[PDB]
Order: sequence, then structure tokens, then C-alpha cells
Amino acid sequence: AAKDVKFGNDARVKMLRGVNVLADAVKVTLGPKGRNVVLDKSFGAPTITKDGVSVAREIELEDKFENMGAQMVKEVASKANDAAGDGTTTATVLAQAIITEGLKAVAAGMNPMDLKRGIDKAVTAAVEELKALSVPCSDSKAIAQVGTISANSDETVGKLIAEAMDKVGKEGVITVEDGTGLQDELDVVEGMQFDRGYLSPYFINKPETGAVELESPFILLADKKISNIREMLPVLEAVAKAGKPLLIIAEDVEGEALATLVVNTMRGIVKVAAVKAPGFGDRRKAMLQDIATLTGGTVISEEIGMELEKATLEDLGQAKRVVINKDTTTIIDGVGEEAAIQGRVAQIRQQIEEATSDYDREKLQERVAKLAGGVAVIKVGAATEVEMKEKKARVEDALHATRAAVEEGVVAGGGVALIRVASKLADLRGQNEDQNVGIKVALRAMEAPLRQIVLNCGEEPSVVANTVKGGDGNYGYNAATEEYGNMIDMGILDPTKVTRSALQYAASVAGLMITTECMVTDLP
Amino acid sequence: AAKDVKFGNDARVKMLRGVNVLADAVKVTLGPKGRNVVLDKSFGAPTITKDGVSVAREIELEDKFENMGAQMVKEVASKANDAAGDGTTTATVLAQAIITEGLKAVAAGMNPMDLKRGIDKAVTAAVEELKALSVPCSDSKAIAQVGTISANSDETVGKLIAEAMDKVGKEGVITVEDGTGLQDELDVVEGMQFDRGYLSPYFINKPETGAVELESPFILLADKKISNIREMLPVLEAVAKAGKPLLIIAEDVEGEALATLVVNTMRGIVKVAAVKAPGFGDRRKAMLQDIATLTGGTVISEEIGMELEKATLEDLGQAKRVVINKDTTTIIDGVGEEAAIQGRVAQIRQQIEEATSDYDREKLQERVAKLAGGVAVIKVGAATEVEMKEKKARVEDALHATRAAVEEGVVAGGGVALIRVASKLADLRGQNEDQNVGIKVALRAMEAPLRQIVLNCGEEPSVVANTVKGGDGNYGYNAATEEYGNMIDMGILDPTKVTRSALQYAASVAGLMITTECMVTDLP
Amino acid sequence: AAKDVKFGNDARVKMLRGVNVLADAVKVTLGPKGRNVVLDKSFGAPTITKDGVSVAREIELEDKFENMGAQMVKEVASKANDAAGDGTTTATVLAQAIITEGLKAVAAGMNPMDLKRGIDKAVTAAVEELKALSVPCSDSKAIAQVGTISANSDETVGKLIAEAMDKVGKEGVITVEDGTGLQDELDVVEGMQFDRGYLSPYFINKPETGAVELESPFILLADKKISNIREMLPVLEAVAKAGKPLLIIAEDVEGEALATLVVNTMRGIVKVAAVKAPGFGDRRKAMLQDIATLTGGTVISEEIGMELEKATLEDLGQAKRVVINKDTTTIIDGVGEEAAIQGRVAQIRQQIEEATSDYDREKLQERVAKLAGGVAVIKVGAATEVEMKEKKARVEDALHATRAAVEEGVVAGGGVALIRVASKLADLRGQNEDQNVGIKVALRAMEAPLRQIVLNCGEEPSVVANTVKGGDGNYGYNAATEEYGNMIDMGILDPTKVTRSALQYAASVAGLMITTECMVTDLP
Ligand SMILES: Nc1ncnc2c1ncn2[C@@H]1O[C@H](COP(=O)(O)OP(=O)(O)OP(O)(O)=S)[C@@H](O)[C@H]1O
Ligand SMILES: Nc1ncnc2c1ncn2[C@@H]1O[C@H](COP(=O)(O)OP(=O)(O)OP(O)(O)=S)[C@@H](O)[C@H]1O
Ligand SMILES: Nc1ncnc2c1ncn2[C@@H]1O[C@H](COP(=O)(O)OP(=O)(O)OP(O)(O)=S)[C@@H](O)[C@H]1O
Ligand SMILES: [Mg+2]
Ligand SMILES: [Mg+2]
Ligand SMILES: [Mg+2]
Ligand SMILES: [Tl+]
Ligand SMILES: [Tl+]
Ligand SMILES: [Tl+]
Ligand SMILES: [Tl+]
Ligand SMILES: [Tl+]
Ligand SMILES: [Tl+]
Ligand SMILES: [Tl+]
Ligand SMILES: [Tl+]
Ligand SMILES: [Tl+]
Ligand SMILES: [Tl+]
Repeated sequence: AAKDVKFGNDARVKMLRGVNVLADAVKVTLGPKGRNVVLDKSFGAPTITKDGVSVAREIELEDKFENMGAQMVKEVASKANDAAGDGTTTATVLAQAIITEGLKAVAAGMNPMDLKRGIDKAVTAAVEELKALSVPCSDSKAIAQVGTISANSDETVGKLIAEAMDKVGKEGVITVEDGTGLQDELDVVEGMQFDRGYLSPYFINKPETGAVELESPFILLADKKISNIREMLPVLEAVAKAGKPLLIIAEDVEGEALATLVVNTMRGIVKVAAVKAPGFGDRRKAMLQDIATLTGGTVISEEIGMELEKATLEDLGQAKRVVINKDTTTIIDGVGEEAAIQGRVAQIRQQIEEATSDYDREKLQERVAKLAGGVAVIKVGAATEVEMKEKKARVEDALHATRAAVEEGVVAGGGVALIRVASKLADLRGQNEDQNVGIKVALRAMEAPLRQIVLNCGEEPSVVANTVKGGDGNYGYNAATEEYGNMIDMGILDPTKVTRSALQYAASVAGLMITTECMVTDLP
Repeated sequence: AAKDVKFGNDARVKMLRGVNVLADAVKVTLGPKGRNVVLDKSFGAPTITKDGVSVAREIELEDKFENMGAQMVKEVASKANDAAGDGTTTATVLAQAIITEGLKAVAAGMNPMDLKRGIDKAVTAAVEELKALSVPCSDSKAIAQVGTISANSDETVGKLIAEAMDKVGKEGVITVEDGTGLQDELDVVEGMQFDRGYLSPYFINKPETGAVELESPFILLADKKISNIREMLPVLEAVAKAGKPLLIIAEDVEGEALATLVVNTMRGIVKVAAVKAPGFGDRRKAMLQDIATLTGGTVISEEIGMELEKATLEDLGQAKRVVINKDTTTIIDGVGEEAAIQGRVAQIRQQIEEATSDYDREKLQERVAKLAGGVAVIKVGAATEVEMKEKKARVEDALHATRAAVEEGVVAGGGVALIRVASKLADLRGQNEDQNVGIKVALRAMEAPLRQIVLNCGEEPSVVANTVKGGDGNYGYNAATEEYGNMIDMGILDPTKVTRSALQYAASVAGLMITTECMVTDLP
Repeated sequence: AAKDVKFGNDARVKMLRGVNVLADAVKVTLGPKGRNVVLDKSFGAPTITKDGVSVAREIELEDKFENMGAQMVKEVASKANDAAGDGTTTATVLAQAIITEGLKAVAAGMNPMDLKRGIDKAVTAAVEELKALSVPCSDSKAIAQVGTISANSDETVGKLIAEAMDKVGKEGVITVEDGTGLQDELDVVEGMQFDRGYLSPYFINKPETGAVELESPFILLADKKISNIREMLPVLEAVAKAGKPLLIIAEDVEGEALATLVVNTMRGIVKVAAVKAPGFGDRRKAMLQDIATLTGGTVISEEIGMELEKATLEDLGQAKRVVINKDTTTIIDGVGEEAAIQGRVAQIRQQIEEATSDYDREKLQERVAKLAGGVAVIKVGAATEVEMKEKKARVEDALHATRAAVEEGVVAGGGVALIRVASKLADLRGQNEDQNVGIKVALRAMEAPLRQIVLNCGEEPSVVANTVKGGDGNYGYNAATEEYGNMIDMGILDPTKVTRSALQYAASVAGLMITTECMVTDLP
């Protein structure tokens, strides 16, 4: 394929032009005074949304070089979403502000490599300063406050989360599913969650969540890599019988057997999912047999001689419900006797004392907490059906925020956290003049999130940002009420984790983009 | 796919241009002095119609951005149709008037978010003012008056509706079907109606009721989500013996199970209809069993161990007819024993009296109201079939209006109801100047429906609207006779429900469209 | 000639586009942080200047309609210059801000005639409020302060003005000419100044002032309108003998006599100029004899029997310098007599002893105030013809500032005077909503001069204007030092007259331009 190549200044202006389209399409949806962005669909009515992720996903430009620019900063928005779930628009407004001001310096005739190091040092210092500004959420009374304001002043939502975290702990696994009737239910059932995602994106069946949800799915467990589907068939054929989906945990299922499972599921023939096993090597083999007893199935490995050809349904585990993130797989209520699991539990409790090491201890406790710790199931209750399904997603986006509120804490919202960090790093310097500007680029980029919220509110961003900088602490601007004051007292707050993710990722890409000299793409 | 993105003022003018096409094509058919709109078809003769829905459906513009605008306000027209069945043209004329005047303010330099809140507050106040202006229809003598004038001064139509409502009640289920002979018949047969419509559009046979219609159909009842059709087959091709259509009521009907049922009804090879089971969860199973008894069939569940691959024709329920709208499904004549149905009467009669929880008593009544409350059936008769048809249609074209006349009442027609509300909300104010204009935009939009009817009548709208505002009460303009007077006395009236729907929906979309800053569509 | 005609919105956007070119070309030169504008000349080097008048004069657009717009606001800049000599840029920045915001309202759908009345009422109130904010200059100590700061902190300049005003008075006539040597000289010589302009703008020899100037000149005086040169030859033929310029003061100079003298001075064959006879009718005939006695010549009129043919050298009058503005003739050091002037005065003062009417008195008083009041003359003195020309240049301009400082006073500079008036008229209302916006347009236009100065200074105008509004009084922003403080104490001040002229004129044109619906121009 014939290629087009652009160099230097010529190449960069095409990126800036490209990112500016994606940014300006997203930055308009920032804050509560945000604007609607309409996205066209071929089938019927257009989609009107404020969700910065949905808008970002749709952007793809005509000019191949511009497209690259745009597609580069898009990779950040989506990754910020993967880290926290929040702050995708806040990431993108930052990224733009670093790139626009960054490239200005490069064009002025400054060393890009010194500019990158200036930005990254300013960021590493900003993350460090941010941890100091963070107000932790320890007790289950302050945890309830975060879940309430995140779900639009709903006290019923925050009460459930606090009760769920009081059962499984702060490290425990909490999941939300559809309710049975009129009252919110809460049970702790035997389940497990491990840190591996879906094997391919086309496994999804949730129109919005980007998730794979399977009701009463049988579980196949394979220690060996599956290349050909020629081995899976005898199992797969018995899973079509008694039409219930299939979950494949293995070392790997990649190459041929994956694509044939993608062709099938999407065509409609049997709902299936594939997921890489947790961990690696010797500690994997154990974890898998842990799932196996908990899910009531049996492991199949080439090591003893058990091949998938001769694999009936007892080898297959049963679970009540499974959910698969982009980066996580989780199970709810597997079959497996009270004893059967708690028996395997003690078989790891012995291993705590028998093996004398530093690292070997951790893995055993991170296994027993997944397995004997349990899983929290909150079933939402309302009167009419559409009042339940609306109260469902409300809890889900009020949980993700609470999760981040526990791990790193909550900083002052309204983009004031960053603008407060900015004034506290004014004395920060690099090694040479070029690095010094690199810092000032990053510090002037931290003002942009606030400035963008004010712009949507109709007020002059310059005036408001200047007033917030003059006052000290958690004093900021409420765009909803057009009133100044203490942000924490006004319920305006952002989880520290989301703001840390938004800044770090946005700097990471800008750093790579500032050091760009050559672009190679396909010919129009 | 490469995308085109437009921002701000540039993006909005394409919407306005787009909505103006759909609006101007529809607003010409308003009132009785309305004009004909001709719609082209590839096969043979063009369709000449005044129906604002039929005209709206056909509009789809070339310019992708314009198309979006047009397709946005179309959603409303169709949704107003879903709420009432009337006032689709009245909705669209309103929507245009809010958008055109709204965007004018945005372009002047006013906050869209404040303009939206100004409109919505003016609307919430207008709905509240509308309820006060409403004249209720309580007794069955005033109910007969509404059915008479809605069917073009036909007294035979209004008499049947009043007799039907005197049998099953105001909450009762009333259905119209083809007559047997020369006299109008009225029986109450064992049937039920639940708040679930067709699961896919492609089930529609005749697009007049906008519904599925099945003669002598079997019914299947199962409390499970249908994965694959490799479960249905032994039943589907069992109903094909003796040759009759089938009804499918399952938790859901998704995936391959859905699409292959679609392909089989469409191509003719046995006609089936997929509808959800009503309510949810625990009273999902309960409300479904009610139907099983009513139909003389059986239930196939998840807990017990009953699968589809062993249900004979005996295991199926049966009916004389089923009517399936978008949000509705109603059954007629259940082959179930006269005692077995009455046995479930006692099985709910024991539940009401023995209820510790205060909520059950409410919905248990809403179970016997659909079971022992009944279903009324009117068979319209004449000497010629060409007047059996024409008279059959005249009853349904009077029932939908009577339904709304009972639920919320009837206001003064001629678009005077809204113009009367307009003068009564002149003192309404918001929080800032921008919100204040948002209200005045909505109030000047309420004048448009009347103004549009007068425009079709050839008279100057400005003069007539000014005369109607000067006088008070139910004093309006009769466009048919070119005479002023009391609207109620002249038989010109609109169901409160339709006018409330027309205003609310039209404001809802305008609100979303005013807050639009970015549009993303496919490249030409 | 074939014409092009544009109507309404189409016609207005061409004006706005047109004024925006002239405004943006001038507004960049506002304040002391102003930018340079380069003007091209066909002959040699381009002219680099900051003078808002020189820039305005040069603007003339290609698009005939755009040109009209631009040429309309240009008429104001030049007229502000005619009133004060200062504030031409400040006028233009105001005019733009009223037009831009004005037309926005017209396009929104508001009555132009109500918008004009709203602006004019806001202005009449602003001029009234401005008189209250003015700090008068009464004593000759505070008069010296104004002449010092206007001439770039030069105390020698301010000392001369104060000494000149102590001789002839505040109403007295003061003129500046070239010096003889090394010290500044000050004499009071027998002269007079009256209020008429030149008949041709092509008589102007020194364009920098925009004025006519003749050394040791001859003078004609005639109570008759001159139309033919056949009456003029034997006069003009005598002028080349004794090589010196000529000044005609006749009733009027018409058609031929005009076009003769205008072109026949371009050639360089006899420099001349012609101005209208001061006053009218009866008071016309005397004022001329005054001049004749003042100069030492004689008058010539058809009334008595005096023809223009036998007008010799002695019938002509002699001064030592005559200066003519757009609207200001001034005869300096007329070689009359001791006994003739003292005689004519003691005669005119006897007329007021026999004063019959209140008014007849006044115009007689004002007539000796001219004749017996004399003219003060200042001969600037410095080393070489480089600092002599420069000092004279700072004097002329500062005198002009001191003149206005006496008549109306001095307000607080930095454009704060207007922005202070703006906050004090916030409660001002009109008769209807459209008039109310007309006022708010004018009040937001008063902020622009300050905002434009800050823009040139590089600082954000929004931030600075917001800070000036918060504080009260003569507290403003110094753009030269980037410091806030009391403007009067910092020497930053504007003569009230100039700010009054700048506002009134800018509103006058904007008012006319807002009420424009049709434009007629020549075809391209
Ligand atoms: N009342 C408020 N006033 C000012 N800022 C607010 C207010 N409420 C929330 N915010 C800020 O809103 C910002 C978040 O904007 P969002 O619209 O959530 O975009 P995002 O989080 O970047 O991405 P999405 O769209 O959530 S996936 C947070 O940083 C809050 O500080
Ligand atoms: N004689 C009349 N004079 C004035 N208005 C009338 C008269 N008769 C009916 N109307 C008004 O006609 C309006 C309804 O217009 P329609 O043409 O029915 O449009 P629509 O109801 O919005 O949608 P369709 O076309 O019925 S689906 C009602 O609001 C009546 O108030
Ligand atoms: N140090 C200063 N800081 C801020 N404003 C100043 C300062 N010095 C002068 N000004 C303002 O400068 C404004 C005048 O700008 P100029 O450049 O003189 O334009 P103008 O007077 O409109 O027209 P010209 O160019 O003089 S004919 C006055 O209103 C002063 O208030
Ligand atoms: Mg967010
Ligand atoms: Mg209708
Ligand atoms: Mg000046
Ligand atoms: Tl957003
Ligand atoms: Tl299972
Ligand atoms: Tl606002
Ligand atoms: Tl219609
Ligand atoms: Tl049947
Ligand atoms: Tl008519
Ligand atoms: Tl200037
Ligand atoms: Tl004063
Ligand atoms: Tl002379
Ligand atoms: Tl500066």
C-alpha cells in the first residue's frame, strides 16, 4: 500500500487541527451547564447526548493526518474511562490545553524532549500535591454522603452502598442486578471476581455498559490454550441442548476458536463468552481450581490426559449470573456445597503457615478474600417497572464514584482541585529554560477544566478563574446556582482517583504528541 | 466510517432548516380548513392524505444535518400519537414555534440552559392551568356527546360506546371488530389486556390500528427468556397442523428466537406474535398464571424443570382474537372453563382480605379488574360491506377520543385552550432575564396552533387571534363556519389529554434542540 | 446611472461588515499601549502612525454597500475631531459597540425606532451624569496642571498657557506661531477671531492640522456674493506685485469664482483662501467694517455704488498671519491703527449705551469682545528647527486640551468616566421592553473604550473592567504602568468635553444606522 509522509511543522498542524475537532466536540458537554451534542444514526432518529465518551467514540475525520491526531487523544478519553469511569471530558479538555500550548512552544523553537520532561515533572508533583488536598472517606457515614450526591440527592441509594460495604468490606466485591419486586434486597452469595477481561469486544450484549451479561451460564474450565475449535465442539454441542449460555475460562482462546465463537454468538447461535485465566503459571493452576470448586465444575488440562473431546457436563461449572468488564470478570452465586468451598478455603489456610516467604503470603490472602469473602447482590425495588430500571443505573453510577472515594478519596470539585494545585506549584522549576516553560504549560492547562465549565455557564471564564485563585482552600464556583462558596459544603466533589487519572493520561498523550516529528498514513 | 462535524451556530441553522421542512409539510393539514398533501409511491397512484402522521413519516431530507433536525421533531409527532392518537399535527406546529423563537434567542446571545428551564417551567404551569380549564366527563350522558361529535355527528356511534362503558366500566377494556350482519352487537367475553405491545414492528399486518390482529389464535405461556428457536420448533410446526396463528408471551423474546419468528410470519409460513409478560419478578409469575387459566393452557417455568420441547397443543391456551398495539395487547374469548376462571376469582378473593402489607391490596384489585372485570366486544353491522367497513372505522375514530375524555377530560377546541392559558400566565417569571424570555417563547408558541388553523381558513391569523384574546372563557373561532362563539356549545372540543401531550412533547424536544452545540453525522 | 438596491437584514449586514473594518483598523490604536497602523502611499515610503484620524481617513472599501457603512461612522470620527480635536478613536470604538449590539437586537426582532429612543435617552442621561462627575478647572494653578500632563510632563508648556490665559482671559483668543530665537515670547497684539470655515477644503496648505495658513496676507472685504472673475481680475492682478497671499471675505463665493480660486491655487499661481462673511443681514455689514478697521483696508458693496472693478491695493486689508480650520477663521496681528481701533471701540461701546433690546445688546457685547479682546500669541523657543517643531506640536494639542478643560472640565481618564456612568444608570428604564434593551445596549457600549485599552495592554479586558466596577469613584486602571489607583492623582485625565462629544456623536450615527432599512448605491 502506497503511503503519504509528512514532516515536522507541516505534520504537527494536522494533529492540532485533528485534536481540536475532537476536543471542541467534547468540551461543550462539560459541567452541569453543559450543552447537548447530537449524533446521527443511519437507522431512524438521531441520538441526543451529553456523555463525553459517546461523543468521542463517534469522531473520525476525513483528512487521514487530522484523523490520526483526533484518534490519538480519543485513546486517552477511553482509557480514563477504563481507570475510573468518570472524568473523560475532563481528560480531553486537559489534553487539548497541554497540546495547544505545548505545540506553540515547539513552533517557537524549543526542545520537545525538554518540554515533555517539564510537563511530566509538573504532573508527578501535581499528583503528589493532589494526595495532600484529598479528604479521605473512612467511616461508613461519610461513605453514605458520596453515594447520595452522585445519585442526584437520593438517600435510598447511599444507604444501600453503605450496607453493602459493611458486609463484604472496602475491598469486597459488590454487584447490582434487576430487582424482584418492590423493596431493595441485599444478600451475600458465594462468588468471585478476578482481574481479566473479555477475549474480544464483540462478546458484548449490553447496549450501553460494554459488558457481557449471561443468565444461568455453564462454565468450562481449561488449563491449556485453545487454538482449533475442533476440541470445543462436543462440549459446545451439549450446551446448545438446554439453551443456556457458555463461559470459557482458559489460559487462552485465541486464533481460530475465538473467531468461530464470535461468528456464532453474533449470528445468534448460542450465547458464549471467552476469558483469559487470572494470573500466570503456578499461581494460575491454583486459582482456576479455586473457581472450579466454587463454581462446581472440573478443570481440564492436557497434563493428566483429560481432553475436551471427552468432556461431559459435570466438568462444566454452573453460576447464577456472570458479568464481564473490559478488564474484569465476575461471578454471582455458583453451585458448590458450603463445605466444598470452605474446605478449599482451609486448604489455603494451611498454606499460610507452611510456606515461609514475603510475596508468597500475599497471594494466598488475596485468594481467600475473593473466595470466602463473598459477593454482594443488591436487587433494586420500585412499583412500576420503568421506575426500577431507572433506579438501577442510578445506583451503578453512584457506586463507581464511591469505589474511587474509598481508594484515593475525594477532592474539591468544580475543577478547583487542579486550579488550587496550579497556584501551589508556581515555584516549580526544571533544569533548563525549555523545561521551565514545559511546567508552565502544564500549570496553565490545569486552569482549563474550570474555565470550560464557566464558559458553558455563560459567564466569562477569565473573571471567575481569577476570583477562585484569589481565595484559598476549597473555595470555588458553583455553575448550577451561579454562586461562590465552599465546594465540599455545597456537595460538589470529585473522587481524587478520577482527577488523578484525567490529568496523568492527558499528559501522557500530549507528551507523545509533542515529541512527534514524522507521520505515516495511507494515501487518499 | 468517516464523519462530518458541525459546531454552534453553523450546526443549529441546519436543524432549523430541517425542522422547517417537516413542520411546513405538516402544518398545512391542520384544522378542518386543512389542505391535502400528496405522497408519492413507486407502485402506481400517489396517496392524497390530510393525516399529519402519514405526512411526517415520509419526510427524510438529503442534507444529513437537515435530516437530523427533521427526524428529531418527527420522533415527537409519533410519540404524541403513542400517548393519545390525536394531536400529532398540533404537536408539530408547537414544536416549530418553540424552536424557531428559541433559536432566535440563542443567536441573540442568551443561555440555552436558562431558555430550556424557562420553557419547561412555563409548560409545567400550563399543564397545571389546563387541568383547571378542563370540563370532566363523568356521567354516561356526557360521554355519549363526545363519541357523537368525534364520529361526524353520528348518534349510533356514541350510543354504543356509552353502552360498552356501562358494562365493563370506565377502566374496562373495549374492543371493536367486524360485524356479522345488519345490527350492532355487544357481548362481554372472557378476556384480558396488559401493558405490553409487539416486541418488533415487523409483526404488523394491517397498519390501520397500527397493530397485530389474529383470528382464532393459539397462545403459549412461558416464564423464561427465549434464547434460541431450537426450542420453539416442536411447538411452532405443531400449530401448523390444523393451521392457525400463534401468540407468544414470554419473559422476553430475544436474539435468534426473535429474528427467525419475524422472518417466518413475514414470509407467511405460520403467523406468530411476540409480546412480553406484564409486570415483573414475583407478580410476573402471578399475572401470567391468570392468563393460563383464562386461556385454558399451561405455564412453562425456570424453577420447576419444564422445557419447550415437550409441550403439545393441549398445553396451549386459545382465543377468538388478539389485538396488539405498540404499548398494548388485548385478548378476546378464553376457552378456559367457566369454573376454573372463577376458581382464580376465589384465589385472589382470599388474597385481598388476607393481606398484611398495604400495597398488595392495590395491585391485586388491578388483577381481578383484568380477570373478572371483563372485555367488551362491539360488532358493527350494516347491509353493504362497504358501509360495514366505513361504520366500523367510525367507531374506533370515536373511541380513542372518548377514552381521553374520561381520563383527563375535554378542553375548549380550536386551539383556544392553549391561547387561553397564554393570557393567564403573562405574570409568570423565572430567575434571570434569560429564563424570562424562555417563558415568553413558550407562551407565544401556544398561539401558533390557532393561528395556523386560521391561516388555512384564508383569514388573517393576527386579526382572529387578537379577537379571541379580547373575549374571555370558551369563546373561540369556528373555522368551518367562519363564525365566532362558544366552542363547547358548537361541539368543537379537544380531549385535555391530547392537548397536554401535544404541548409537553413539543417542549421536550425543543428543549433538547435548543441546548444543541455539536452535531456528528456520516459523510456525504 | 444604474443602481443597486438592498433591503432589510441583507442591507444591514453589509453596513456592520463595513463599519467593522473601519473600527478594527482604528480601535487597535487606542490608549498608550496602542499599536501602529501602516498606511501605504504611492510615492516612496509608507506612513507609520497611531493617529486614529489619519487611519480613519484612509479607509474606503471595495463593496459599495460595505463602503457606505464604513464611510458613515467615518463621518463621526471626523466630527468628533471638529468638536474637540481629541477622542476620535474613543468615538469610533463606542459607535461600533452601539451598532454591533444594536443590530443584534434588530435581528432578534425588536423595533429600531424604540431602540434609537432608548439609546438617546440613555445618552442624554449620561451627559447629565458626566457633568456631575466633572472636576472643573477654575484657577490658573489647576489650569497649569492640565497643560503639563498633556505635553508629556513638560512644565515649560503649562507655564506659557497659564500666562497667556492670564492676559486675554478664559474666553480670549490664543495662537501659537514659530519662535524668533532661544526664549519663549508672549505679546498681546491687536487681532480678532470669528466663527466661519473655509469655502474649499483644497485651500488647506498644512494638512497635518487640516488648516489654511498665509504669512503677511492681503484681505478683500465685500458684502456681495462673488460669481464672476470679471469683477475679480484687477484685484488679483495686483496681488503678484508685492508677492504675498490673499484672503477673500465676501458674502459668499460661488460656482465660478470658487472653482477659479480653488484650482488656481493648486498651480501655485497666487496662494489664496475664501471664507464666508461672519453673521447675517444687518449685523453682517458692521462686522465686516470691524475687520476692515482691524486690518486697515476698506469694504466694497453694490449698495453704496462701489464696484469690484476699481478695487486697489489700499482697499485691501493686511494682517501678519491668517489661519482657517474646517469651521474657524482667525486673523492675527492685523496692521490697523492705534487711533482707528480705539476709535471704533469707543464707538461700539456707545451703541450699547443706546441699546434698545435685550438681544441687540448681547451681539454688540460679543462684537467688542472680539475686536478689543485682541489675540494672544506664543512664540515657542528651543535649540534648532527640530525641537522647535516638536515643542510647537505638543503645545497646539495641549492648548486644545486646556481649552476643553476650561469650558466643561476634566473627568477621570482611562475610559473609567464612562464605565462609572454605566453603573450609575443601571436603574434607567424606557417605556416598553424594546426601549429598555436600547438603554442596556448603550450602557454596555460605555464599557468598550476601557476594555479596548486593556486589550492593547495584553491583559484580559473582562478581568480589569470587573475590578474597576467593584471599586468606586476615580479608581481605574493605568495601562502604561499596569497599576491600579486614583486616575486624577496619576495624571490620567480626559477633558469632559471630549468624552461628551465622543459619546454623543457615536450614538447619533448608530441611531441613524439602526433605523436603516434600505440602501441605494451605484452598480459595480
Ligand atoms: N455544580 C457544579 N458546579 C461546577 N462544577 C461542577 C458542578 N457539578 C459538577 N461539576 C464538575 O463537573 C465535572 C465533571 O464533568 P462531567 O460532565 O462529569 O464530565 P467527565 O466526568 O469528564 O466525563 P463524563 O461525561 O462524566 S463520562 C467535575 O469535575 C465536577 O467538578
Ligand atoms: N370548526 C373548527 N374551527 C376551528 N378549529 C377547529 C374546528 N374544528 C376542529 N378544529 C380544531 O382542529 C384541531 C385538530 O386539527 P387536526 O387536523 O385534527 O390535527 P391533529 O389532531 O393535530 O392531528 P390529526 O391530523 O388529527 S392525526 C383541534 O385542536 C380542533 O380544536
Ligand atoms: N496611562 C494610561 N493608562 C490607561 N489609559 C490611558 C493612559 N493614558 C491615557 N489613557 C487613555 O487614553 C485614552 C485616549 O486614547 P487616544 O490614543 O488619545 O485616542 P483618542 O483620544 O480617542 O483619539 P486620538 O488618537 O487622540 S485623535 C484616554 O481616554 C485616556 O483615558
Ligand atoms: Mg463525570
Ligand atoms: Mg385530530
Ligand atoms: Mg487622544
Ligand atoms: Tl460530559
Ligand atoms: Tl447453568
Ligand atoms: Tl448562567
Ligand atoms: Tl392534520
Ligand atoms: Tl385455536
Ligand atoms: Tl374561508
Ligand atoms: Tl490613538
Ligand atoms: Tl462639576
Ligand atoms: Tl500683506
Ligand atoms: Tl502587559
